[PDB]
Parts: sequence; C-alpha cells; structure tokens
Amino acid sequence: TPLDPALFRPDAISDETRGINDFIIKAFEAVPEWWEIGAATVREARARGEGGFPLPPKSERARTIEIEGKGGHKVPLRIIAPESPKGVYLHIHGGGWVLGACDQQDPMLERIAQNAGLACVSVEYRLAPEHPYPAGPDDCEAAALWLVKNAKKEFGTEVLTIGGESAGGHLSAVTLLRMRDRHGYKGFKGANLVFGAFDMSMSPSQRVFGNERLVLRTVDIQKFGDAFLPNGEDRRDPDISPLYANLHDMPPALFTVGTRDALVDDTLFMHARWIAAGNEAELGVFPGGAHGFVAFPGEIARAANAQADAFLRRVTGQ
Amino acid sequence: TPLDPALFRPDAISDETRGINDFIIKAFEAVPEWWEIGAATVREARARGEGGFPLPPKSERARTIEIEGKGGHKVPLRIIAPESPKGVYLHIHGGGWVLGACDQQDPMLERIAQNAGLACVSVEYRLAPEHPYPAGPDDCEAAALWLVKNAKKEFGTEVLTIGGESAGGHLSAVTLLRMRDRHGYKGFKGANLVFGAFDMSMSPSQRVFGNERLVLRTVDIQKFGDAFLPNGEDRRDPDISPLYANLHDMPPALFTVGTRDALVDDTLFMHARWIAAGNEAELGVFPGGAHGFVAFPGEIARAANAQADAFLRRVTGQ
Repeated sequence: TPLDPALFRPDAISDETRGINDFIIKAFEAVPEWWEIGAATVREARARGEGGFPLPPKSERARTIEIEGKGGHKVPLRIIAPESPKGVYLHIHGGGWVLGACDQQDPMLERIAQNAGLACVSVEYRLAPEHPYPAGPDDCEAAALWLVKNAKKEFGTEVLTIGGESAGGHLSAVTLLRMRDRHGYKGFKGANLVFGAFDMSMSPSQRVFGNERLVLRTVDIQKFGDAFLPNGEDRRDPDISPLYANLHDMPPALFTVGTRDALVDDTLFMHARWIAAGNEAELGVFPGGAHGFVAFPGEIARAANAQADAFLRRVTGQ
Repeated sequence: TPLDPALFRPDAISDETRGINDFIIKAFEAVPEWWEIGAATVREARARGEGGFPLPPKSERARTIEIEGKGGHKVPLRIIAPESPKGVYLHIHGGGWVLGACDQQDPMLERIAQNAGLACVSVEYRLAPEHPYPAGPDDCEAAALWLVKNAKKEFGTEVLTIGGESAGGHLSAVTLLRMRDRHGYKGFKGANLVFGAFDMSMSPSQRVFGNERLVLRTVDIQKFGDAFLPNGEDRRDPDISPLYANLHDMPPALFTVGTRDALVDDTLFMHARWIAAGNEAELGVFPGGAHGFVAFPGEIARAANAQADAFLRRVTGQ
C-alpha cells in the first residue's frame, strides 16, 4: 500500500530532497507577494522570466487555437502533439486560480507526448482576481466539451484523459464532474491529479502547514482562495470543493503528492473518496516532496513523473 | 489491500448482509425519535433492547467501581477481568454522546477478555444534552489517568489499550490526545477505533447519507452534534474533532468500518492522517456493513470482531 507510515518519517527523506527544499525556501524569502503589488504585475513579470522559478523553455512545435467561451470571449488552447496520437491529454495548469499560463510547462507536455504518445492540449483559462469563480471552471468545461466534440476530427482519436497540478488538479476534478452532471459524458479514460486542491474550506494539513515558504504556505492558500471566491460562496459546495461531490462514474485516477505539502490531506482524502465511490485509483507518495516538487531536479521528481507517464500509457491501452 | 474499490461496489455485498440491513431498517423505524419523546425515554428503551439494537446479556463476572471525576461527581467503571490479565482494554461505549451505557455490551467485553486475555474496563461517562461537552471527554480522561496510576495494583500489569464504537471511537481518540498533551503519557499499546466519528463539522459522507434509517442517518448526526455542542463551540477545534489534531506519537490503531456507514469518510480520513503522522494503522473495510454492524449476527460482524481480537493480541505481545 502507498500508505506506508515509514514514507512520512524524517529518515525516509533523502539528503538530495532536503537540500533542494532548503534552497527553495531561502530563494523566495524576498519574492514579493502578488496581493501586495498586484496580480497582473506579477503575471507579466513571470511571463518575461523575471522572478519566481525558472520559466521552462517553450517547444517549437506548439500551436495555438481559440474556441468560443461562455459570454463570447475566446479561450486559447495550446497543442503539442505527436504525428499519430494514441489519445489526448487535456492539461490544466496550476497557479492558485490567479497565476500561470498554458505555455509555461512545455517540457512536461513534450514528455507526455513522447512517453505516452498523447496529443497534449493545455487550457488558457481566465484567472482571478479579475475573473473569479466560476470563470476558470467555465473555460475548462468549454475546453472539455470542445474536445469531446472535435477530438476525432482534430487528432484522429477519441481516447481522452485529463490532468493538472494544484489548482489545475482542482479544475480537472471540477471539469470531470461537470461533464458527467451537465452533459452526461463519462468517457474520460483517466485523471492525472498532481497535488490537487480539493477542499476549499481547508483540510487539516492546510490549516497547520504554517508560513515557512516551501512553495505554498497556509497564507498563500488563504489569499488564492479569497481571490477565486470573493463573493461569500459556500466553500463546501460540490462545484467549488470536489471533495464534497458524489464521485460515481469517475475514471481511474493517479494521485501524486509529497509528504511536505500543505495539501497532503487533500490528496489522501480525495483518494479515499474516489475508491469509496467504487472507482479505480493509484496513489504515489514521495518522501519530503514539497508542493510543486515534480518541477524540480532530483530523484523524487523523476520517479513521480515516470509514474504519471506509466499511468497515462495504461489507461490509453498501452 | 483493504482500500480496494471492489469492496464498495454493490456486488460485493452478500445476500446475508442485505437481509440483515433490511431487518435493521425496519427495527429502527419502529423507535420514536429521542428529540420527540425524550433522551431519558429512549435510554430506557435502548436498555430493554427496544431501541433498534438487540438486548445484550449481562456477564456474571462484572463488577463496578467508582472513581473521582472532575468536579466531585463519581464516574462508574465496569470491570470484566480474567484471573491473570495480559493487559487492560479501556472501553468507551457509543451512542452519539447522548445514549448508551457501560453495561450494554458485556458480550463484547467477554469476547476480548477470553480471546485476548485482557481485563476490560468500560467507562460510564456523563451524557448530553444534560452534560454536554466537555463532560464526556472529562470523564474518559479521568478514567485513563486512574488506569495508568492503578493498573499494576488492580490488574497486575501496566500494558494498556483503548477502544470504542462510534462516539466511543471519537472519545478514545480525544482521550489519547489529552493523555499525551496534558499528562505526557504515550504508553498505550493500541487503539481499537470501531467506526468512529472524528469530524464534528461533518465529513462529506455524513452530509449526503440521507435519512433512510440504516442505524445512523444524517439527521441523527445533526441532532447528536447539537446536543453535545450547544454553546457555539468551534467544531474544528482539535479537542472536539480529533481529525484536526496533530497526531504525532500515537499508538498503533485498528480502524473498522462498513461500506454503508454515514461515517465511512471519518474512518478513511482518520486512517490517512494517522499514517501521515508516522503511526502504524490497520484498516478493515466490510462490504455492505451498516453503522454499528458488529452488533448484528452474520459473517461480516464475526470477521470484524475477529480482526479486533487479533489486533489486541498483537499489540499486547501475544
């Protein structure tokens, strides 16, 4: 069982992981906070490669299309695809519903296209605080509906998967439930849910992680959530917190999390409810992993990304 | 692996278990609501085997003592003990903090005394709504302190375990945390947590179970909680909801639950956090089991009780 308590004890963490985490904490002791200087200001700087983590290099083979969003705006979709796709991976980026972009993780999309043979489609959904809930989910639902309708003609295949990191793992679960409830679609083959947020009312580990700046502090969660949900929304509503939804008829899922993530309980709890609803689920727990650990160098990141590639192969008939 | 989705699907439930559950619903439907005829009235009904559960015959070996409680009242303890005990089982009965008694489960105490060789001590704690929080926990804490101090003299051993059902599983966890935090005691060998309640803010499964009267309905959980917590208490406080506490340095635990229990998420979530804190935990999931299923005949009850007996033997060195 992936729920081995030894994985959660200090001696399970490698010296490599400890060192990576220490550098990350010390690096961001001065990175200004977006709620102090402005979300758009932080966004523009990050897109230029200023501040924050390194900006991953973009792929030359990426192409962009636009689809119609609810209310008449355009929702861009970024496509990185092999010659003869074996399926599609609908990817939703993270960033607390406030930051990030569809073009800030091309190496990961290239990895999945190469190692699982999938056409990758990453969604440029609207961001808070400018566009709070339900704008983000509305755009991800529009992308999933577009893919259900157009995947065969665009990619030659109707084998679909979904996934994303942190807020993107949240939005992946919200989208799966909306496709089932609003459209009667239950045909996704798998969900790659990478340290997702599933309880917007704050699970136990979120509340006590504290404010040591290992990627995601308790205060970060609070500020992101307030930007996404500024209007007195019920934070246990199932469209806001998928942990509270009825999870019947969901696809097989892979849940990935590190043991030093404020969102550890979100993954463990969502994994439990996914199984309790009769769905297949795989769990990968990585000792010492920070929130966001899959983007860093080192062994636990490599192993977690390899587990994701193997899962995506398995659910797409490979 | 106990966390197998197949156990949660309808075809895993045996005909025997389905027939048991049908009778159980009809038996509970014949009982008036305690908030409509009085808690005292239902306590009396429950004591005559007319409150849904069967009448449990009392043991001839049982003896009762009284210890000093916080504030001067007396807390009765019911003792069923073999001649040369291998340890002690501190037992805390269930009943939604409102119902039940120390003398309504003698067959279970006799089973543990005989099969695990433990002296059993069952706590007669004060009940809501007349004595709301923290009266019940205060009495369980007093019992545990008395047992640590007096176990060697009374029973010839200092090997201790703790356990209980439903609200009794809640109180067992509350007691373990108080003993660690206030009293420095980390000596319990094991915790037998039988379908416990651990989140008084109501976990997802509690909210959606509904009001078909398979032992414990959503409405029952709501009414029990309000009687126990009538003074505006924060229901995510860690002394009220152990799911929110820091779980370091806890004993090995056995978590038992049936798949048709409103409290299924409480067990799965508490199990997850128990392991995530670096503690040993064992999980038993029983297909089709109602809340309270161990009290009713049939294979799954026998199997679950056998798993508890084996756990208690293991943690006491046998």
